[PDB]
Amino acid sequence: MFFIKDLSLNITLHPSFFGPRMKQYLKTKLLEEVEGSCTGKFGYILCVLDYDNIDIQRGRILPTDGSAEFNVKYRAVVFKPFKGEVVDGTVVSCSQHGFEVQVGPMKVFVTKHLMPQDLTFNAGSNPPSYQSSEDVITIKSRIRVKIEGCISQVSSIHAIGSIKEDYLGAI
Amino acid sequence: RLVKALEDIMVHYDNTTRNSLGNVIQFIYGEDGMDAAHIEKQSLDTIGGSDAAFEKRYRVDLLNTDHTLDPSLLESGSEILGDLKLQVLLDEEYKQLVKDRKFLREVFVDGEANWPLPVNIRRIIQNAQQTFHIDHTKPSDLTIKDIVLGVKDLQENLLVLRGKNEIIQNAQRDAVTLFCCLLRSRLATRRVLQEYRLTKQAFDWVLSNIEAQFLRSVVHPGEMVGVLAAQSIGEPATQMTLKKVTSGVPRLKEILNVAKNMKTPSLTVY
Amino acid sequence: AGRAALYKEVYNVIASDGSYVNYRHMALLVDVMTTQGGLTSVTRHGFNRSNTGALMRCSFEETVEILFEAGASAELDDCRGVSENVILGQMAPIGTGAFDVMIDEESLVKYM
Amino acid sequence: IFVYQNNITPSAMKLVPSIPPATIETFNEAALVVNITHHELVPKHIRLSSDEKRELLKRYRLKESQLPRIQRADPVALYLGLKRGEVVKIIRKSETSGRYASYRICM
Amino acid sequence: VGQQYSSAPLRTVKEVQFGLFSPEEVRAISVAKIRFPETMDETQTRAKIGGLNDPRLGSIDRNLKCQTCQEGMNECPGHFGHIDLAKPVFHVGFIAKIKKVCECVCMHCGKLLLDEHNELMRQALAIKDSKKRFAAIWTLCKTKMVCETDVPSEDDPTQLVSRGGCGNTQPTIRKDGLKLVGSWKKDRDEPELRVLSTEEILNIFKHISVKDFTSLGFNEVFSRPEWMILTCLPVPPPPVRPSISFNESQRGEDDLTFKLADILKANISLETLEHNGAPHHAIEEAESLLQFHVATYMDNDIAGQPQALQKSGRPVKSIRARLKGKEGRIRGNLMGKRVDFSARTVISGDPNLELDQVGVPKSIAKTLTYPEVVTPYNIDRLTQLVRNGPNEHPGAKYVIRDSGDRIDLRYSKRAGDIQLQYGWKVERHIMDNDPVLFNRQPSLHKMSMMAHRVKVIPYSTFRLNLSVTSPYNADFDGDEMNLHVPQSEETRAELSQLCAVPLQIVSPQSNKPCMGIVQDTLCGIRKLTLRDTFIELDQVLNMLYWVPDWDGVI
Amino acid sequence: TLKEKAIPKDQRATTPYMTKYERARILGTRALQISMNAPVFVDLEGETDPLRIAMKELAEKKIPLVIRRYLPDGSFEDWSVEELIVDL
Amino acid sequence: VSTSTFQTRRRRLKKVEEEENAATLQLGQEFQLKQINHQGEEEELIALNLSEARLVIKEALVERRRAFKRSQKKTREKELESIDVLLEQTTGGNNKDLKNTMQYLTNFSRFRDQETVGAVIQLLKSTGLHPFEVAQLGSLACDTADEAKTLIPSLNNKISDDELERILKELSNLETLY
Amino acid sequence: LRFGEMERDCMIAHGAASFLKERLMEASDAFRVHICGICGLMTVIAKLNHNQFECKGCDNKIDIYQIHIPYAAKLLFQELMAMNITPRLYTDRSRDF
RNA sequence: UGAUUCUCGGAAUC
Ligand SMILES: [Mg+2]
Ligand SMILES: [Zn+2]
Ligand SMILES: [Zn+2]
Ligand SMILES: [Zn+2]
Repeated sequence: MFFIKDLSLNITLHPSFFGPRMKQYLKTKLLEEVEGSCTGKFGYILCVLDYDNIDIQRGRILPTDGSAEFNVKYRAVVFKPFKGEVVDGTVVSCSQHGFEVQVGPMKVFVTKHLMPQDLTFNAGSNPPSYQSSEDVITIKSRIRVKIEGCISQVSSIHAIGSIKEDYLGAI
Repeated sequence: RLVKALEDIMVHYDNTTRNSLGNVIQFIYGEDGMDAAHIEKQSLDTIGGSDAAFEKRYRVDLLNTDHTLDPSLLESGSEILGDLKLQVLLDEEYKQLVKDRKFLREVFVDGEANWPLPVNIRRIIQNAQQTFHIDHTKPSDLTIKDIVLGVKDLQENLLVLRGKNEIIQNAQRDAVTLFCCLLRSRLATRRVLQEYRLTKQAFDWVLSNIEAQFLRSVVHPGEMVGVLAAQSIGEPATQMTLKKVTSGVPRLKEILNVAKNMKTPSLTVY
Repeated sequence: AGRAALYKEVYNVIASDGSYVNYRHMALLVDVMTTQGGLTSVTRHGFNRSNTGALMRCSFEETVEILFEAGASAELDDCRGVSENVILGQMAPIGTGAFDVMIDEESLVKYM
Repeated sequence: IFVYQNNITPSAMKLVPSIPPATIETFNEAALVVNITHHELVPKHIRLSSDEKRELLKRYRLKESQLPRIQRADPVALYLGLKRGEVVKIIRKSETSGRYASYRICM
Repeated sequence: VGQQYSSAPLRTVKEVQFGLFSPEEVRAISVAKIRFPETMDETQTRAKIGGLNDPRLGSIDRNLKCQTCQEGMNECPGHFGHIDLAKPVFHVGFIAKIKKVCECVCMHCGKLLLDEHNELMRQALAIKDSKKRFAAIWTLCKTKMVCETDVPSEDDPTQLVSRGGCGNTQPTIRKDGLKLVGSWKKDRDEPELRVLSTEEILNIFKHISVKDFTSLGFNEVFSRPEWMILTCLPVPPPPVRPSISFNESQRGEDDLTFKLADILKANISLETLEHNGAPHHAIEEAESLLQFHVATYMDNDIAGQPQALQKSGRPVKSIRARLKGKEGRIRGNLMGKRVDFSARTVISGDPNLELDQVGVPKSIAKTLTYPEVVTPYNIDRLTQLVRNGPNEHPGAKYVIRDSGDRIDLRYSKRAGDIQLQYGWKVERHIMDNDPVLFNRQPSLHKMSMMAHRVKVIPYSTFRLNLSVTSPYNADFDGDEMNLHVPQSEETRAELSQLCAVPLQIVSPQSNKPCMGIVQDTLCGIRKLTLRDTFIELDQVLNMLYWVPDWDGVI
Repeated sequence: TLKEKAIPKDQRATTPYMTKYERARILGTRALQISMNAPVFVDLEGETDPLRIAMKELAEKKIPLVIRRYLPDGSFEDWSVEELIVDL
Repeated sequence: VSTSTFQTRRRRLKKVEEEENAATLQLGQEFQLKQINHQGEEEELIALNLSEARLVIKEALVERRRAFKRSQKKTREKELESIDVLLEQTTGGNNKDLKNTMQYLTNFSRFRDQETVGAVIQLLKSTGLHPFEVAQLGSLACDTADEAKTLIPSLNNKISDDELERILKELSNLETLY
Repeated sequence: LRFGEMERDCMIAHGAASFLKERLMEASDAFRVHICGICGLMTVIAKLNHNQFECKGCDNKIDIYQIHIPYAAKLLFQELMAMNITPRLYTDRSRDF
């Protein structure tokens, strides 16, 4: 599931930082504008590998202010869920409408009606939970869900998944 | 109009004149690649004059008592008389100065020897003169090999186009051709030593400059030639305040329109 | 031999005035008119109908009419024309902008 | 090559381009009385091999269409008998530099 | 420029893709319907009815609102609206083509009238050139007026091959006003004339083959013949047809904002006849009306006279008129604009300024400014100019900090205070030696515009040096000249490095100098020359003191 | 395309000299940067004018810039202030 | 500002064919089997399975702490603490995601050795299987060829039940302990 | 004062690129509009506050550029659109050459 | 021509 996609970002550097340790401030800002990003087209940008060999190429000077623009080519580790994918994470919150599991940087939620019937919701519980014949799901409980659909937004991606198929539940 | 017609035209970094499509309009701006600003009406001495006066001026014969350089001119004068290996380069030169004379009488059938040309040589020497306080008395110290070899050597650096091949390097000879003639016309052995007594130093200097002055007189890639050429013609047109044909202003209008029924159709038959 | 006449003629119009223009200009024009094929005129009839961009031919005599059949023929403009960038408000590929300038971060450390 | 005296019937001429590869050209007598090429004003042109041409292009970084064109019916074009696509090299005198090398493709 | 930061990346335009609008896109784009023909008045109650201008579209009255797009006027380009016509109309300009196109295809089926099968045709189909293809195509098939169902192929003129079908004769067409009519010939005799309803034409164009589009100078993505006929009408937003409010209780609606009102009116009346007592052909007298107003709104200077004059006799500037050369957007507002940082007065000669200098009156030096960027190289010199106020000469009038905000030096209760911050900009007065561009229209030279060194001086004239006269081709018989002030460090550079007068001394138009010595100095230099002329000590000493570069050696 | 639009440092054809436009623009640009509070690579012998400093930086060829000379067809040549001869 | 990918697709106006996302091995056009490497060469998509990823990250996250000091002169619950530091030294710190990615990626990891994870890869990479499946098989503990061909429905016909079972066995084997 | 056509022409002859561009822009119109990275239009509904960008119809929110052009030009285009003609603004080349 | 000033037309200037 996780990926290592080849990306490239364009940064406009102000003449100010046209010093000797520029390559440095260039890189440094790349990392401030990438690691932690989130697109619907790349999902979660998590980390730039091979720091030492980032390519800056020659930047060209814009023409009204000194600012030079470099097309920084790099490579890094990303992860964007998919519909019909199967991953397992740890549940975090849980209410009368379901629990929300946390696969990585992301958060997948499961409807009270996307699980099995012989699994109810226990209100008078501490912490809040869902009981079964032999199973009991709450906070720390490790689940394994099937991501039904994804909805990208802002700088995060949410998705709803089910546990009504087979081999889906606790572990 | 003239302006909107040539807006986009400019000399590109290859030294070709093109527009916005990149259509070649002239392969070398002005059939020579020289920036208008660096040109003065010089005179091609090789053209004018009688066949007789020509010989007396450029002919050097090391195998003759009366047609050799007088040892009062060159240091190694006497010790040069008769030398056969020198009379080969000495003759090789002359055959050229004459191929020149014939060539110029084909480009300029008028005989008009005064034309615009980059690098003013007349001055470049004069300054060489009184810069080395050269006395018209004592003898030079240029070998004949010194002169003729260094001249043929100069023509090698007068680069207009740079190209690493035949097609291009062939154009080179072309765009330069005319200049060179003027160059050999003023740096022929007899002339260099008898007309303007140069020293070894004086010479090496005049050469160095011609070269440098030339490379400065090349057109700069970026020059918006179109607009320039445009204005340059449409301006001397507003200075027009006015053998019986169709004059000027109405005529110019006539021409640019490519009008079929011109007022004066005329036609001169020889 | 036509170009030869066209030029010769244009020259004789500037010369009958006793003035003087350096070949090159008369030549350039005599050429812009000639290259394309025959005698392309310098009017809304000739030159302003070539392959030059739309926005360019557009700034001279036909304006709207030209723009119209320019969207009808779904034309594409390079933005290579001078006029092009003047309308757009961008430095045009002319002298000062006939090239690009860049900070060679390499030599930018050998200088200190 | 065929030399008509006063004219060929329009019924006739519509039979020239019907036998490829080989090709044919029609010339008038009164149009060949004098050779135009010998005119003070006309510079000498020269055909180019599909080699010297494919070279010229590559040597100037040119696309076929950016090259100065010459009429297929051009007086001189017929004299040498050009063909849509062929390239001529025109060499003429020049008051700025001895000789100038200009090329003309054919439309 | 435009003010306010935007996280949008910025780029320069590199290509212009021209095309025609698809009636559907016109809706996609549109942010307002536009069903009412009035301006606003929610029944006199000033505002804007969700009818015309601002049914969501752009705004007026200095109010953020623009579909929360806020920003208020400045920053918010207009927001196109649309207006679903009742029936399809031509495009005043495309009419010539819509026509020529019909003469190229047949009705009923909608396909070419010359296939690869006809040879003279093939040849035209190799002419890669949208303009010359459609210009050869038309000349060929404008003549054949019968949709041939069978033609003699590349073989025997005895064997007939087939293709499409229905030879329905093709009527020749001619133009009349804003409508196309044609005659169909029947043999046996006499013609049969009828008007080609838009709805019909449009239809025949939709069917036209995708590869037919192409062969006939068009484009499947950007310009499909079927678009030269208007279904939906893009309604330009306020900034294109701004009003002009004379305070409050007054109108001022632009010219355009009226023909929309008219187009809108003559549309609603049409519909009210197609869903009511439809006297069938008393409608085309009100449909020919819509074809008119929507023809006018774009073009008003047609052949079939009717000028469509606004109530007053005033012609009504059509959109085309706004663009039309000279004084019009293209040639008038884009190829040439009015600029800021300029000045113009009267010129007078002065034999006391180096060639490249130019005298600027203190009046103007204190008016024109130059943005200098507070650097430690001048933080001092600058804080001085700032305190100096905008009244004494060597001073300044505006200080702008990083926080994109302008401090007005002649009012700000802190005018005398202010410490500067590296990176701040301080607009100062033009000072001695600020390269400027000087010129005298009509400009037909490189020379008519040269860079000079500013020399501030008393008295209200541009004091230029004599020798630099003939280049601008000016005299002092009451002549005026323009001066423009550079604005970016790299700009001045261009003036001073290429434009400067000392550079323009040798002119490329005649490969010879263009400035010399005239009048007095010329006349006097001849007298002073002569063998006859001699001068004695006491004076030959004052003359030596006048050549600024004299080595001090008598 | 291109690294394909980038002619090699060898095989370079253009003029070994700097065009007045380049020079004019390099000075301009550099000035604009020096003025922007950019770093100065020479000894400001007391200089305080940017377009002045640029003329100095350009006189010891200590200007870290590279001119990209585009050709009529897109492919280009790259030259540095350091290389280019500054005759003018 | 944003960030682009090495692949210039010519979007000519009609942007209307946005396929769906499903483990029908149909991932956004951005992750086709054949993508382009900066060098300009084609290269097979890069699929990381949990843990194998925890290593790629941890590896560069480390060799960064090194080059971050070259220019400074001029066991399960145990690695939870050891990696929380390698972050607060070579990360933005405000990248609350990567913090969560390393916990999740360090908890549900199925291996500890760069040797073990090496064999896993060597093994799974002789199937002819798509990198996404290949990934999934490494990060999800399967016992049956049914538990597999059901939690990774793109398999179904690509490999016999026994085969995938053999490989499923070999995994629970190399599967390092805790 | 006016910097009309003829004034332009001279600056073009001088080769003073930057300057010409400066008279036309900073010292006059100069404006900042937004475009759809897809249909070369100005639809773009940038709220420049909550960063929202959209452009329904083309339906975007991810591919959007910002450009600087003379307001008289923004106008030129808008007028052409109201005449039903599409002037596309593309920030990159695809026809090559 | 181009520009300016006048006051959508007229006037003026070189
Ligand atoms: Mg006067
Ligand atoms: Zn708005
Ligand atoms: Zn039919
Ligand atoms: Zn859009």
